[PDB]
Amino acid sequence: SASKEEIAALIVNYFSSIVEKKEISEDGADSLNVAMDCISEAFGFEREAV
Amino acid sequence: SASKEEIAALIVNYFSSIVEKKEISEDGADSLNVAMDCISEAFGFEREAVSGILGKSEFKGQHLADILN
Amino acid sequence: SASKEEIAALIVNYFSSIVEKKEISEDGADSLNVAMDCISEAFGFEREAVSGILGKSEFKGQHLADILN
Amino acid sequence: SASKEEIAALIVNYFSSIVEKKEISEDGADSLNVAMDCISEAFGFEREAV
Amino acid sequence: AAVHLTLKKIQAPKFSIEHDFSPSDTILQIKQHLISEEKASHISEIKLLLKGKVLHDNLFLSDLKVTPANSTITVMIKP
Amino acid sequence: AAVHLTLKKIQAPKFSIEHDFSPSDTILQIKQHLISEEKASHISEIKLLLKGKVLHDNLFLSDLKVTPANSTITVMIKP
Repeated sequence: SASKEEIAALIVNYFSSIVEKKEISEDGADSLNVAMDCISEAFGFEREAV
Repeated sequence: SASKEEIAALIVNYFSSIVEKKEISEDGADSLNVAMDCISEAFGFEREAVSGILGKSEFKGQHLADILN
Repeated sequence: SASKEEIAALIVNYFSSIVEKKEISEDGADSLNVAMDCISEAFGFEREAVSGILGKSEFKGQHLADILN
Repeated sequence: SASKEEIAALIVNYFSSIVEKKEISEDGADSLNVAMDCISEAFGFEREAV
Repeated sequence: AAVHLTLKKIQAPKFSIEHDFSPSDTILQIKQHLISEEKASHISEIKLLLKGKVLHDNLFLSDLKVTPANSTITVMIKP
Repeated sequence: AAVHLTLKKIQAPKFSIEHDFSPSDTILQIKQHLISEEKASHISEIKLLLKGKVLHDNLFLSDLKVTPANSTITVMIKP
């Protein structure tokens, strides 16, 4: 059973792969980078840590 | 079989469950609200469109077929 | 990671989408209504409990983790 | 891209395995057998065909 | 005190019929009624359900706790 | 005609401040305001968003089509 931090880290990992493969626009990537920081904050870990 | 748009909508739907049910501090709900807007913007749907997207019989049926293999 | 109860609830949810949206003849909706009651009975939940079951943050999050692997 | 009949047949197959492995009671199995016939009818095929 | 039941068959060709039974009647009697109405030839051909529960022959109608006049028994018939 | 903007930072330690800008000001000017308010040391440290859109420095405030007094810009600061 996945902890809330583990779920948040998988989500951050999924978005990182979308950005890294350029599957959405650069503006989209900008927005997802902000999302990832807000998700890390909401669930109480650092994004680097994922 | 989920598209990246469908996956993004599932992620928005999950965070929305947490915020709506108040399962997080108010500051954390503020963070997820920014995150939900960013995801919606990134994937090209309106945040309010998510329920409709996940609510289609077609999506439910295909996702069920994925699960049942 | 879905339990057979969760899977049954997804199946009931799918048929409910079809019936609610009138995506089937009236006689076919009657057949799915019987089918939904039988599934609910078999798996031990009330048909009206399905939305709540699938609506938990916990279920949404675990299912999302399954999808994201 | 699964047709409605294909989805219905996968559902029938899933229930058949639950019954066959006795994962719910005999009364539960009775109910699932009726379900499977109603599902087959709703989606316009015969249960044997599944 | 009589129970006015509706007996509804959804499998094509559908029917919907009504009959008064006693609370002390059994499920077997309802199947016997269906045969009296020429909906089937043997009780083994008939399944009855209340909502999603398949009803066994030995059950008493009072065990179902149906309403006096608003309840429907689902009928499945396999010749 | 002035735009009364709210600038809200949600990253702990949060803040929420207000300032009137011109529709002909750019996004760069709002970041420059944040530095004037000692919320950051260089414009490169600041991201601004309207709802989920990250705002580029060259954009004009009138391009955002915000309300005259009810809109909020989200502020992200990475020192």
